[PDB]
Amino acid sequence: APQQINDIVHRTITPLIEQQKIPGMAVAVIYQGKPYYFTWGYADIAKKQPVTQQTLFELGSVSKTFTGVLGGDAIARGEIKLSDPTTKYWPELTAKQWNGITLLHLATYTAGGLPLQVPDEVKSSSDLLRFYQNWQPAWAPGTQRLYANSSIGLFGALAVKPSGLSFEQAMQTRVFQPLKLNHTWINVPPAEEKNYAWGYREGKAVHVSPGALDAEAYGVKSTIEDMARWVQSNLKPLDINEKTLQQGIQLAQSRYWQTGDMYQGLGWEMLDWPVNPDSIINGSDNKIALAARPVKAITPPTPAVRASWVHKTGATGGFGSYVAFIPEKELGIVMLANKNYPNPARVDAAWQILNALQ
Ligand SMILES: *[B]([O])([O])[C]([N]C(=O)[C]C1=[C][C]=[C]S1)C1=[C]C(/[C]=[C]/C([O])=O)=[C][C]=[C]1
Repeated sequence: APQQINDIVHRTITPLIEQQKIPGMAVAVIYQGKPYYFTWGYADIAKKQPVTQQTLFELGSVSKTFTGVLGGDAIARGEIKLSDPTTKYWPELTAKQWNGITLLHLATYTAGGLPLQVPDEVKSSSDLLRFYQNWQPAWAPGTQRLYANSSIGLFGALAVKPSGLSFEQAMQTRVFQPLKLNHTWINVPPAEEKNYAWGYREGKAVHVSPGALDAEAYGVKSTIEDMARWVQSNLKPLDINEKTLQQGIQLAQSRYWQTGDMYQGLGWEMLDWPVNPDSIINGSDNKIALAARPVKAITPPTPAVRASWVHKTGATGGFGSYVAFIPEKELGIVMLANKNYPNPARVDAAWQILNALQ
């Protein structure tokens, strides 16, 4: 790496790892569209396995960006429309609260207060149907944003229905394979387990548990190298040769709703660049990020704005991840850690690094 990149990264991350007690971390900086990698510490404390460029981390909700792009690709293929009623793809959702709830609302957390988590007791396809049938919206559709796995999770399940493929196969075939994300997995194969970091929660080694709509909302595992490649693909979709995929990436960065100075895309969230660091830093904090907030519709949605800080935080019980990029500066960052540490600390470090290089 250029010594400038080396120095800001180390000067920023070293203190972060110390303060937050992070066992292991990988960082990629995308600078003028070239990746630079950094790693520290342990993928597996017990077995003394270091973090490397090949280590798999749980992305947690950064997975929503893949779901949003896969959904965008389905739109581009003419398979679904964001204006379609939810019931078009799940006619068994007959409870009348679903009248007027579209794929758009599901994708963008504006259905009317779908819950943050799908309950644990929901397992089968029939459990899930009952869950959404019984759900009572707090609000009319398209009025309030409440970040929710059960909202975008369902968008992901329904978006792949016309394709005939499982969500995993659609993702593999239409997103991972075309982008050469060859070490990115919904289900980690046995052959790759050697590279799968442990998460650490209270110093216990943990991996994410199976859950309804897990793949769609929080179930991708990836390497810093693949995640650098994901960032490059989203920074410059016009370099992508697969037409519907290029378009899908563009659709996931359109601005559908605004709350405060934040705009909701499909999985990605966006602010105008230059951003006020306090606005993203404090904004990443969980009970701003996870709070009920009125939304203003963007009618019609603004296509991907190049001068944006585009980002997503993600967590599992044992991992904390963050991705942020600025299309107009060909600049981006990925931070993957096997501890779930506070979001503001993530955005703060990312901001310090990208501002220095911008
Ligand atoms: B995201 O990342 O946003 C998501 N994820 C999930 O769900 C996964 C998991 C499992 C276990 C735990 S997590 C979410 C997250 C949250 C939170 C976080 C913290 O706390 O950190 C919530 C919701 C969703």
